[PDB]
Amino acid sequence: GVNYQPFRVVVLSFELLNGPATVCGPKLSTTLVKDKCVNFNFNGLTGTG
Amino acid sequence: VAYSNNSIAIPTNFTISVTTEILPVSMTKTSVDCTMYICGDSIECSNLLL
Ligand SMILES: *[C@@H]1O[C@H](CO)[C@@H](O[C@@H]2O[C@H](CO)[C@@H](O)[C@H](O)[C@H]2NC(C)=O)[C@H](O)[C@H]1NC(C)=O
Repeated sequence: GVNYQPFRVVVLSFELLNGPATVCGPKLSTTLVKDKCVNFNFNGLTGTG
Repeated sequence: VAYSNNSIAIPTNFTISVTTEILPVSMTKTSVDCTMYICGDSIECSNLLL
């Protein structure tokens, strides 16, 4: 029966913003803009500054 | 004090004294931007604050 059928389980444990990240989602990088008010996405951190 | 029914003390000299009294008149006037303090310039925030 399905209840007794084998199930493969993978558990992913991770921290996101804190610490340097070598693993990232598939977003293309854009040229850095400075001295202007811009929305920024540094390593998954989003803010306007 | 030495007190007597027939005794009085009268000053034969005087002293001029200057003293300083300090009273606060005003306090700093302050204004607060409610959205800037709570939302921190976040576009997503302030929709809830409406
Ligand atoms: C009242 O007090 C003043 C001083 O507080 C006396 O004036 C002094 O007189 C002496 C001489 O006796 C001087 O050496 C001092 O220099 C004086 N002081 C000042 C500030 O001028 C004054 O003589 C006193 N009056 C009485 C009635 O005794």
